[PDB]
Amino acid sequence: IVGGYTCGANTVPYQVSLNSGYHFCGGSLINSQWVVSAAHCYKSGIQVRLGEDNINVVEGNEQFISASKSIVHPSYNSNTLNNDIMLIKLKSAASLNSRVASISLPTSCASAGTQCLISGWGNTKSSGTSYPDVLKCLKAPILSDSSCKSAYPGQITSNMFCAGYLEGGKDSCQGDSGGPVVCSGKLQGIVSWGSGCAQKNKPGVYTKVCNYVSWIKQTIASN
Ligand SMILES: *[O-]C1=C(C2=[C][C]=[C][C]=[C]2)[C]=[C][C]=C1C1=NC2=[C]C(C([N])=[N+])=[C][C]=C2[N]1
Ligand SMILES: [Ca+2]
Repeated sequence: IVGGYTCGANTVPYQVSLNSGYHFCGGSLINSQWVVSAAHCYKSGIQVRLGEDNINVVEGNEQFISASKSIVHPSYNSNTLNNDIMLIKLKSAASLNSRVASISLPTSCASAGTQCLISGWGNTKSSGTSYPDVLKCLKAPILSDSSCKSAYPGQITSNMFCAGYLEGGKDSCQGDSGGPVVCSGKLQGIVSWGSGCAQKNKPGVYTKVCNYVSWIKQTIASN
């Protein structure tokens, strides 16, 4: 997260770190046995780490569970990152409490202007690589569709939205992909891509979760 602040230990209890010897993406807990992340964060050997804050120290509250299966959206396009969503099922269920809780899926899409919280252990520099130890947060709004499309002509589909600041300075960055964008207590986005981090007029693009709720629901119901 570039230009964000330290969330404070376990203040984002639905945030998960996907680990394969190190942290490579974030994700969101939506129920006791399922996480939602981004399709390009797919790999085998994923351990989902819950109740974290410093990802390099065991501080207590952590639950480490292995993924039983990951489901990449079938129409995921790696060249356009259209449909960049993935569901990970956990081997056993997580123990929910005040430090590990899930987040509700939206019933309606959010409107431009809506302010949301984006979190993650990603890079904090736009020009360089500095990965933090504890979780970072950034409050950013959803932009209108015309600004998004005017920033990324020909690269935004209806399953994507831009959120951020056009003046630059604040944005999600690498290490944040897969993580959440929660607005009014509903998961409205997943960190998907961007051009650099915190650059001027190049806001971050997020996968539009309101467009996948029936799919998340039906897939989870059948697996
Ligand atoms: O996410 C990502 C990755 C990556 C590839 C494959 C698996 C896991 C991660 C590699 C490089 C960069 C990124 C990435 N860049 C980026 C930029 C923004 C932004 N500027 N808003 C958000 C999220 C990411 N991820
Ligand atoms: Ca830790």
